[PDB]
Amino acid sequence: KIFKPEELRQALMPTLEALYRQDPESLPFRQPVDPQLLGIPDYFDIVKNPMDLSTIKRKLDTGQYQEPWQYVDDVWLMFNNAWLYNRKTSRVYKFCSKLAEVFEQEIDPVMQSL
Ligand SMILES: CNC(=O)N1CCc2c(c(N3CCCc4cc(-c5cnn(C)c5)c(C(F)F)cc43)nn2C2CCOCC2)C1
Repeated sequence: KIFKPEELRQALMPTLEALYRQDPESLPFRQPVDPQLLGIPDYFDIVKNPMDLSTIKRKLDTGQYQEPWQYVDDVWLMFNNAWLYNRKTSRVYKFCSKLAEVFEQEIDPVMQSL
């Protein structure tokens, strides 16, 4: 079972676009967290493997995923980083839970199709 890069891009990119369409919830996820710019210099002490929407998009566009689960792993790494770093009462944390709900809804029919 081998997946062509364009097969993964066509199937999976719409699920990433579904996340981008969430406003305001996708806004903290669209670019790599910049700890110095944001004034949160502890970020990289807590989050060892950053991930965000732009990076996943680039990996999809440049054929970095060989299997659907590798893309799913990156989306979930993004979510887990956000729940790990941010407090449960914070915007980023609540927004992460919304994106996880949206992603779950969108990814399962795509997985059934792949
Ligand atoms: C997954 N992202 C993640 O873990 N981050 C770490 C914490 C963080 C992020 C942002 N950014 C990044 C830039 C864009 C952005 C936009 C919004 C936003 C939401 N709606 N609108 C209209 C704008 C929000 C907001 F949700 F907090 C946060 C952020 N700030 N911080 C805090 C906010 C309190 O000060 C200290 C820094 C990312």
